[PDB]
Amino acid sequence: GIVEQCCTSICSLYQLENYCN
Amino acid sequence: FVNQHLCGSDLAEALYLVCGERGFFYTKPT
Repeated sequence: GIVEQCCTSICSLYQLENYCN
Repeated sequence: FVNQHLCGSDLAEALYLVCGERGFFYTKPT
């Protein structure tokens, strides 16, 4: 759900704050 | 909050602008 919530919806840095190693 | 929508590299970017040195894995290429 990173391209389906970003390309279609918006990704709050908080949601992308969980895609870091 | 931030209305930033992005896909493909655009993902690798938010990821790149979101963390950076922390590291970010982008599953599924294209």
